[PDB]
Amino acid sequence: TYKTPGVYIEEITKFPPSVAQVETAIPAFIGYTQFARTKPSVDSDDLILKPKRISSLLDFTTYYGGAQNEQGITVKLTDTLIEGAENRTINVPEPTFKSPYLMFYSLQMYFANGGGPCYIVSTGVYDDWSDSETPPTINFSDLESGLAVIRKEDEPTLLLFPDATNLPTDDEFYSLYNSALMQCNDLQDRFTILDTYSDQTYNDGVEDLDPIPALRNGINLTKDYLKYGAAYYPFVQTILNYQYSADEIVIQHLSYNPNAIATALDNLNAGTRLDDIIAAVSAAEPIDVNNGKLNGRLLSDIEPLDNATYNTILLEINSHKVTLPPSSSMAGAYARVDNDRGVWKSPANIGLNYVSKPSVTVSHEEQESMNVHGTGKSVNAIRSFVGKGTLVWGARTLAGNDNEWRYISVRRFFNMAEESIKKATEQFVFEPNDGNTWVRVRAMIENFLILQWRAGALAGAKPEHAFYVKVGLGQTMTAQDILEGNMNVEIGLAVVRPAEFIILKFSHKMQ
Amino acid sequence: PSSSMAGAYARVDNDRGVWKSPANIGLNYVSKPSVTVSHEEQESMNVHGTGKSVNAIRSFVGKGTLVWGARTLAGNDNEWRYISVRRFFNMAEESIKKATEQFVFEPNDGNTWVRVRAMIENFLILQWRAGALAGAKPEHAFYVKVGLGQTMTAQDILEGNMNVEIGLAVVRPAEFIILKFSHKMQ
Amino acid sequence: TYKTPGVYIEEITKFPPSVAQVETAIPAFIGYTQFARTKPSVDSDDLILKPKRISSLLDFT
Amino acid sequence: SYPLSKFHFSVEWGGTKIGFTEVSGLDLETEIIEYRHGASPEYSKIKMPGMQKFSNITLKRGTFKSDNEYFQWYNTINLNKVERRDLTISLLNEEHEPVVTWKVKNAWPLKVQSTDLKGDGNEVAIESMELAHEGLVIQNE
Amino acid sequence: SYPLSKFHFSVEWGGTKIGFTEVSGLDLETEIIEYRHGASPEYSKIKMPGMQKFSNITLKRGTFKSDNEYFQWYNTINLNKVERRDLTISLLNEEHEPVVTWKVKNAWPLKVQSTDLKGDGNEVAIESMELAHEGLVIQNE
Amino acid sequence: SYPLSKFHFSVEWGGTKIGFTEVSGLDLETEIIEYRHGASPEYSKIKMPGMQKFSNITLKRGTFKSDNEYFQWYNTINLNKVERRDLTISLLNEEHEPVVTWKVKNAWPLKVQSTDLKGDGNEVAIESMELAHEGLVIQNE
Amino acid sequence: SYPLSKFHFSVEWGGTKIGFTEVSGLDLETEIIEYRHGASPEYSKIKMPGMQKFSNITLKRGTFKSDNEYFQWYNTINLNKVERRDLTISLLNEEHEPVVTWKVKNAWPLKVQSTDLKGDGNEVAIESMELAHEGLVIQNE
Repeated sequence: TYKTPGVYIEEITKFPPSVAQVETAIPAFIGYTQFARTKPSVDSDDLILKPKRISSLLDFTTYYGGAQNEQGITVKLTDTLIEGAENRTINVPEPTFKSPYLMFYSLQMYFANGGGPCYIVSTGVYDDWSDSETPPTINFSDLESGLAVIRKEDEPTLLLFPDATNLPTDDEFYSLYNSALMQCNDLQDRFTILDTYSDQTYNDGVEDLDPIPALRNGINLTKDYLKYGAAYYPFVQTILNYQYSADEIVIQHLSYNPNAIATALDNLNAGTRLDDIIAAVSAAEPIDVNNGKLNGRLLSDIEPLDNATYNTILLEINSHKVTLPPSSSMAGAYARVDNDRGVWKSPANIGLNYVSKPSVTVSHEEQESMNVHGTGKSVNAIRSFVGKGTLVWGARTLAGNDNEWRYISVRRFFNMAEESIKKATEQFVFEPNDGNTWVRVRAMIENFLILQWRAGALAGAKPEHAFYVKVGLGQTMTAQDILEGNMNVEIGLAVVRPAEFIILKFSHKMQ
Repeated sequence: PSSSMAGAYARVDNDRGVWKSPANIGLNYVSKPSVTVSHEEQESMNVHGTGKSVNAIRSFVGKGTLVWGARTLAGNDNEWRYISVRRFFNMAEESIKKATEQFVFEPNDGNTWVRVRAMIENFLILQWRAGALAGAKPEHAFYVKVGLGQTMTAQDILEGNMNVEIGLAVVRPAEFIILKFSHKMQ
Repeated sequence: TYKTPGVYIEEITKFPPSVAQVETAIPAFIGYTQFARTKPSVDSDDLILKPKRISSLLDFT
Repeated sequence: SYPLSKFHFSVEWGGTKIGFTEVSGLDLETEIIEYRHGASPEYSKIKMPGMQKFSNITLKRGTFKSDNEYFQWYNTINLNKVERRDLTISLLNEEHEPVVTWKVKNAWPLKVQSTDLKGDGNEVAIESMELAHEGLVIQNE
Repeated sequence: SYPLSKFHFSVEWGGTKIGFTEVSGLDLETEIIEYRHGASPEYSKIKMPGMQKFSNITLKRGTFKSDNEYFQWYNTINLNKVERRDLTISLLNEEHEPVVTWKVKNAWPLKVQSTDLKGDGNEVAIESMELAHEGLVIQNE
Repeated sequence: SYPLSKFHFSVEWGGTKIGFTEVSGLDLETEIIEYRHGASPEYSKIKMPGMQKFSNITLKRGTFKSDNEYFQWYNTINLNKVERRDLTISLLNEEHEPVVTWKVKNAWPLKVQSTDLKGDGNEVAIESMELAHEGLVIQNE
Repeated sequence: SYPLSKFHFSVEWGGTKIGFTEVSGLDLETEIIEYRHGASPEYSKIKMPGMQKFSNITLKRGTFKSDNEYFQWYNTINLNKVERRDLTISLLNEEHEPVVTWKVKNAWPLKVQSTDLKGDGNEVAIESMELAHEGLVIQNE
């Protein structure tokens, strides 16, 4: 609210914004938020299980809030002498206890990589911490509820779960993904993006398990379901920071020349209960033989004592970055390819934005079992290339040995074409079932396919070699279908598949 | 020394520019500092636990009385500890708002957003050309952003607000030079 | 760490430094060191089996 | 799937009106530096970029009663001083919003040309202006 | 809401008549001075205004019995002396009043061109004059 | 694989500005001593190096309001005394960093030349200076 | 941010008029003294300032009826006596005020040159003068 016409000046720190226009790659994201409201001034959460469409990160923030503050950051400062000179080191370790809520960070990566409008489904709001070593948990039943809700929406094409890797067990994780694949099979218009449970060996509570075999045994559905999704490995390191407050951070201070107790006494000595405190404290001077002046204080309480320490520590805290599963980055990448090259091209050999590096290095030889395997349950790799950065390498589905459906771009092209055609055919639903209708429907479908051919989506020198459409009594329908009100239309398409291998050969030129 | 320093600030802005530190300046009409400050005595003036730095006036042989040091009262501030950074920003901000006042009662729509953006970028290009900003090309020196879905929402359009975001790459000075000597040998 | 602006003087003995720009001849060297760390103030050796790229002898040290 | 047309546009130049009949000269150009040493197996030269140039911009409009702006801007020239302006040229969509924008730095007028008069001149009197400038940026998002 | 036409006008030049067939050359022009110092980050030049120029003015009319005025004015030239005149050119409204006026200082004639003759020349004999001058001011209120 | 261009450079001479229009005279020269004794089978001379010379350096810049530095340096001459300076000339890359540096010892000015004035002189007023020095070292690493 | 032009100036020389076509010769020059003793490790000389010189100043103007001033000043020479004058040359701004001033002490004329005559000489008759002087000071504040 401003009252005087004119120009106002503010000073802030942030990353610049990014938006995009996307028609064919709209994801839904199911998970936890800070709050969920329809108006800025309400007495409750209005949107907990209500899908909402968001155009940009600002719209998200407006109704759902930001990230949860981390409560696992500690600081250790040590004072020593070098040939009689003072020298100190400030060390801020990576936290071992982190907030389990990743939707905010996930969306930042999505928009950074070119994503457009999307659907948000809340499952609840962020819970609190029990202690500095005891974080909130993720409730499996809340994610199932959100999935049941999105099932009633028509617009979404991709399904993602930003907080699935934080579920208490791997069994719950795999169960959630099996349900998502089954939903895609029943609706015939969706595709899922999958992560491993962890990018490192995980502890089952009874055994040490390797993440790739884990996922392969975890997802046990057949061909009909596997054709509707794909998986990526490893996790990636981003350039995003952590959200925190100096009020929650405590400093340990060690010194070659201790003075924590003496400091407390000088201040305490500066009524009956005050005397008891001082005596109790002075008794400890013989005990403390390691701690310096700042030991035990919070960052926000030492700035006036030494703002060089305060500022140095904040700078060190800022050097720690966020690590994420790659699924939201891939949803972003899918949108970029559809806009620049088309849905019929493979979503691979794509650079990712805001990625420093893969968390795990994958060698050439190590990928052979990821691309080709006896089970067909292929995994695509994220790899670092010299002079190029982090690229998506490979584009197969979870049915990698399927002669018709092994490539992602074939499955996605068909889903697109099928959706567009049925929208076009709905205008004829209550028309008479006769020759006049059969001709109108056929002509409409062929015109659509001619345009797809003209744009280079279909194979063939002329439309006659790219597709066919058939309808008629004695061809696709019988007398019984006419009596029951059925209409049968048959369509066939010629679709182009990519090359994967290039072999070079060298020799010594001779006559 | 405060009136002498106001004079000195004006000289630097005219000969070198507002983005250069107001230090290593000789003062006119000054015989000497009233109190001598040694090298060691200044260590606690430039760097201190509270950040409340004090600049020193010192006498140099063959040079006369010089201004030594150019920090603000927030000396441990990673963004604002130098005087020349704070002053450069105040200058740039004042010049830009004078330029934006011509658009105050214009319609809040795409045609205006484009005109405002273009005007601001032209100003910043000239500052870059003159050497005030860091970067090989303007693309590395600054950015300007405005738009619905980027800086504004539907609610801002309804209330008549317009949001413009600007970022700048600014150069900071070196303070210490260390020389090392040895006996040359094969 | 220095606190007063100005020129400091030190006296040392050493061979002068040398650097070069090379694109086609990058070696790897495998062996033992005094320590192996990513930061000057750590409680352990961080880099024992981690490859690192070095531009000059000062970076190595 | 279709290209843009060339007849719906606007020009912001600091004047009262933004409608023009014709706009031309929005060009960018770079010089070439050539080289060959005597021992080369090829008998042609290697090329690299030199210094940069910009073209002058021409604007055309119809003459209207009580609008003397071309003259008034031109008449701000005083020995080496002139009022310099930021020139924004934009190609519009069906909502009358910008699609393609040409941003021009530090423009001022080299020349102002008036209309000819004819006894049988059954047409509109058109005036024109030629502008110097120091740089062009093209935006199409 | 409509622009001015180009066929109703008059010229005051000190002669007996004010009707002309054609008027052209009412132009203004300024020179450019360019500069670049070697340390600049930009690889192009900065521009500023130089000296000013004016174009010559051409007037065309039909030949009439007993009117020898083009010649008589031209014939006032005597070594470096000539009769100089104030030339006023005006574009008229429906009441035959001025709308746009071009004011020209110190004019005199550089050349007078006569008509060609043809056996099958079924047309009007047109004479013309070219004038030098020292300055132009444009008024449109 | 490509040679350096000659238009992006800077000069450090103790003045307020480092931009110049033109720099020339960065030369090195050695004398020859010749000899032949009468009994030699060859009828030509043997050659060896003599004493060394340096050329004067010329700097050219445009005249600006309130900058009188060429004059002020020249005016430090007092019988045999003058302010001597270290002159550093550098050819720059795309990051505006040095590539080739010419280091000049003990420079001072022999002469300062002002601009000519012309009534039709539609151009920039350029001043120039000529410098004496005691030695040149060339660095290109 | 822009340099000064070279066409707007005035000259005060004690005459009735201050307008000139051309002004040149505003130079300053110093001699060099060189030295080397035989034991020096360097095989080149050390340099220091010598005595000073000034150039003559040339002024050019068009010939006008009844103005004989170049001649009248020249004709004040009588054996070793001459009228000496203070010469002030100034480069002007847009308000016609001084920007850069050249101050010249004790000037008098060495020579006066008249115009050539030609039957087909379609141009202005220009006279010129060359002046001796004893010193030049340059002011630019």
